[PDB]
Amino acid sequence: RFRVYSKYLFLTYPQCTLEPQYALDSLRTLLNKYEPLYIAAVRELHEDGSPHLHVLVQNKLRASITNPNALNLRMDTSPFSIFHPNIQAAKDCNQVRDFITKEVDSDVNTAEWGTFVAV
DNA sequence: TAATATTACC
Ligand SMILES: [Mn+2]
Ligand SMILES: [Mn+2]
Ligand SMILES: [Mn+2]
Ligand SMILES: [Mn+2]
Repeated sequence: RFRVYSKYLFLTYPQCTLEPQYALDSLRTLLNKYEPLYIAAVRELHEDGSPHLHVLVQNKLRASITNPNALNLRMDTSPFSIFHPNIQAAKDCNQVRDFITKEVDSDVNTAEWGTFVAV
């Protein structure tokens, strides 16, 4: 059993090179039932570590995630890997956003959509 | 928490 019920989600996809814009657009539709209001997606590359993606999602309605694989994403080129995330309820949207945007290596590895919600 | 995995607010 896996359950998280929150308007605010913090996702981390380890060992994942997905372009942030395409991950964002895909999570917008997977979460469309909860009316996403803001999403930030960041692809983190750094010389001595594994590449990964973080996503912050702020929804209008409380998301009900009861399947741990509900936000899995598949890349559209060989080897067609499936990326499974760590899913969490965000304790502090401002701290999550600061953490993931301060880690990034360049502004080209960040994607944003919507208006940031002052929680 | 599962289920990716060393990556995941603090
Ligand atoms: Mn990171
Ligand atoms: Mn586990
Ligand atoms: Mn493992
Ligand atoms: Mn952890």
